[PDB]
Amino acid sequence: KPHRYRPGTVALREIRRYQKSTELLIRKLPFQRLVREIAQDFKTDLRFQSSAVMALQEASEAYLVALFEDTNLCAIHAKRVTIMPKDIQLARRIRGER
Amino acid sequence: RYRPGTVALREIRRYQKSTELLIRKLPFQRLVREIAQDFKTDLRFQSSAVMALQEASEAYLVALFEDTNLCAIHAKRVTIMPKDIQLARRIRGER
Amino acid sequence: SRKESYAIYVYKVLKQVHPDTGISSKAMSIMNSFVNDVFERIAGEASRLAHYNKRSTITSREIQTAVRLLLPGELAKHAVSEGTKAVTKYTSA
Amino acid sequence: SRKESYAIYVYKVLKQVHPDTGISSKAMSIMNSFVNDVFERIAGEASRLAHYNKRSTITSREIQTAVRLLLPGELAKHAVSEGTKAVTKYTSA
Amino acid sequence: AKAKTRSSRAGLQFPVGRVHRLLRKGNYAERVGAGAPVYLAAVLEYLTAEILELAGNAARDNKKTRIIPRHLQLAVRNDEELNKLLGRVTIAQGGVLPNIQSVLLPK
Amino acid sequence: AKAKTRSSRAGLQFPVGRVHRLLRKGNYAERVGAGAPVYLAAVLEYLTAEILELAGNAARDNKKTRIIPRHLQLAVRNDEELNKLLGRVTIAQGGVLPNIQSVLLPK
Amino acid sequence: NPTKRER
Amino acid sequence: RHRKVLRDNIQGITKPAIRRLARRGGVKRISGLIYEETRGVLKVFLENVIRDAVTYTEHAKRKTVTAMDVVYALKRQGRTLYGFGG
Amino acid sequence: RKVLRDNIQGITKPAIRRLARRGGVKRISGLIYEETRGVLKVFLENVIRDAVTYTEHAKRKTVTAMDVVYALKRQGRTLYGFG
DNA sequence: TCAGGATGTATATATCTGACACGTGCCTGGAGACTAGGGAGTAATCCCCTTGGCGGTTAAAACGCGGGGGACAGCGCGTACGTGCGTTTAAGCGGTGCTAGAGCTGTCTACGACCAATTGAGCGGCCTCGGCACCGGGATTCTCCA
DNA sequence: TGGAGAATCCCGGTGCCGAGGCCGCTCAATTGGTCGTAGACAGCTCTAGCACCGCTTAAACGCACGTACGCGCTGTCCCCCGCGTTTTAACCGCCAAGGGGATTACTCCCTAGTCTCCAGGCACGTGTCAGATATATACATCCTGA
Repeated sequence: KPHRYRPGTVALREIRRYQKSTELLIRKLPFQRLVREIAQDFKTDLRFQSSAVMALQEASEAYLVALFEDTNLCAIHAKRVTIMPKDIQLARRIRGER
Repeated sequence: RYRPGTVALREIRRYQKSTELLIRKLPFQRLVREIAQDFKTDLRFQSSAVMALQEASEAYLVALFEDTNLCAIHAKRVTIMPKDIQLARRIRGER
Repeated sequence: SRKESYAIYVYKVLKQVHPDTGISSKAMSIMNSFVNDVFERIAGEASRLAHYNKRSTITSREIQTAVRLLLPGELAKHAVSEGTKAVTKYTSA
Repeated sequence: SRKESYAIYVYKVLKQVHPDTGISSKAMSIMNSFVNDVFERIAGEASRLAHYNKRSTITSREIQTAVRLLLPGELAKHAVSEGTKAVTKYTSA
Repeated sequence: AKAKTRSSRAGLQFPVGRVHRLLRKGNYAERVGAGAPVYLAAVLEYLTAEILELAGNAARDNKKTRIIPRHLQLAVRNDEELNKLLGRVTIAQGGVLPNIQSVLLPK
Repeated sequence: AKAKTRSSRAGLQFPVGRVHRLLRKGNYAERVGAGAPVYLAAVLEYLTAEILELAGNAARDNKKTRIIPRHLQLAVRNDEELNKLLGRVTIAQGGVLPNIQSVLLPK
Repeated sequence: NPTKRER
Repeated sequence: RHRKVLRDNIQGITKPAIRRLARRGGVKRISGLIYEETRGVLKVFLENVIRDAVTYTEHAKRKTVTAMDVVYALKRQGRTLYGFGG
Repeated sequence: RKVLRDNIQGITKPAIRRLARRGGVKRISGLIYEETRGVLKVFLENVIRDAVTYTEHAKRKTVTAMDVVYALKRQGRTLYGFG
């Protein structure tokens, strides 16, 4: 019989793996293209240093990790294990972004 | 006799329409003196400083209760609990 | 000693926007505190802006950029429009 | 052109603490940024303290009060003790 | 020889000279531009007029002729941009906006 | 007479003269006291020493003799007072502390 | 553009 | 010559006062354990504000805590208050 | 048969899942991705807005890391390791 | 669903006061005018840091509908919170007395600013190796159908 | 409960490139003065914060009672866990352009500084009418009954 794990063990292993690792999780080039497209709406023909994009990616990843932590706390408080968009909305509202 | 809840909403409307202080002045002043005793002895306080402290405390408490009510409603309940306050303060970054 | 405040200026602005509207002492103090806070914020923003550019003079452009950074959207646009009009009419006479 | 940094000072402090430990370049830049941030925070708080007291000179008392206000508890106590020792020994010499 | 206020030159209400003195004595930089006080006075005057218009409208909506802190709080919180500008500011004698959750209502 | 650094006079590693110049040209006040740079340098050296010893302990606890930003994050987030001091600061390449909620653990 | 406050 | 030591005035924040504050915030139903946690949070908040206020008082060589010190402490804590000066 | 592959979808399901796992999330709903993309877009819009304003103030056309760091600090998100 | 009783809430009127609008002296802060120096604008130059196929991999980017545990709705319960009422407690006002300390004012001495001369410590450029990244291999440890 | 199977840690070998040390070369740190002034200190004034008492009365308190909502339990179901490999399916290394960020040199006119002079707002009285308070009354809404 095939040996396929119960749901949840792989999730915990992945959580441990990426909580022990400290490298970027977002593809560099798509994020750079998104940054350039967003900046195009402000000023045309703008140049970006590599270090600026790196700092942008670091800040975005840190903010996303914090937001997901708050969302997980809200989901646990809601007697659930699966995060929902309303959890993110509640976290942002309590923070003060909405 | 009114059904439970109607007086609650009536008081909610009454206090949301009014702006006067909701905390007794003398007990709050005594609490402020007790708290200040832990830092410096024989401290004197102006009335305006006490009023400003009370106003700030009331505003912060109202905001905290609003967040607690939002968290309680998120849990499909209508009764606030200390866990809701703890969650609100944790999300705020105060703990 | 004498106390400096913006009470009469706020009163004149209120009369210009509402001739038949009064103002309370507490509201006057609140308005003065708000004006002082905005003044402090804009001055600090301009000072920091000049400092980052190795510049030791706050010009109209620093105040403009501070207004853009601090005031959100339409507030900043109207503020920069009014400031540009005021400085232009001032330097034209 | 010459660029200011705190590299040698942090390296010497670590050598005094850990004689057999090195620092990566990224961590070293993080150290420099942290030192600059703390410098800016303390200097700004001291300037605010001097402005509030209608003072035009930043003395040891203002910096000490800034340290007490910004550093929590034991950190503030130990920083005050170390700074007081340093200033006393400097005045003696 | 005839003196004339700088505010009249720029048609402003807040005093250009006082703003210039505050900028000079605020320990911001070694020097300050000539048009910066005028620009700051214009921005402050616009903000004051904008907030006071809404405050007066709120006071008139309550059958009152003298603006009270409650009207100021209502005007600030009812404006989205102003609410963002003063999102960390609390007003004495201002209270809170009337807001009751839908789920709390009976049905 | 030979010149002696003010840092040597106070027995400090940080440069008293450099921080004094930074305070003078930072547009903070019109005048600067003599002992304020020394006190500030002492405080900065104490904070740097605290962070460096914590980072060294973190590196030694991972069989590493080189300080990396991961050790910085570990050291800062493991100290309650320092975490409170740097609760609004993000460390590049610092990572996240291993933290799995009890409810998420298998039961 | 000017004098067009959304409010 | 009377050094009065005050204690147990944290109970001076009566349950009806907390209920009124919750009503102003829109709370409809209140558990019995809310009051103690609210009192604890309130005490922590005033401890944090008053520590800075007294520090400012000592710095200015004053024995009386003024409203300006409270406003400065609140602003330093990101809680700027309008209607008392500054 | 193609308007199928796109750019704004570049923040893929694996990337958002990895970020959530690093954040401690164990199970993720399918609707999380769009909301996360919107929140990231808003955050990036604000930061880039401030950065471009700083760049325009400095008479420059190239956005440096200094501008991004200064914008983050102005937004209460001070970042270490870039200057 | 519709209707009456009881309740609170919105509305109109009087009068009555104290907080707001107004007027006034003056003095100190604002306005005029001249000077000088340095910081900002402008011009020219260097070169360092940002963007696309013959003569291209190969693994993310997204196909194939077979498929378990948590989200969700419903239901019963019993305790706990809301609501009302008599008592009692303490908050609030005002009145008096007094003093520690906030606030203002005059010296004048020590402390910092500023300039000139001097020099050594930190910064730019350039090796040089070893701690750390990668990998391969095996022992150890975690998970799962019995 | 226990080995099969897969994931992880450790042991050891090998190659790499970034930190540590070295060596100029400034220019900012140090020292020695001279000179202006900031507030330390002493003295005086006089304001309100403290303490206490007495009266009035509204709110906290304890208790009784009723009902409704959090919680535990049970049953249904769905979606995105999952591996199982296309039709045509993101990083490297390259080489190359060139433009703007950085640097250097002149120059000019804008503002700090100083002196003089004058009137605008700030403290201080002084009236007065808009909301506070009180009462009386009409209307909206909940509760209960049918």
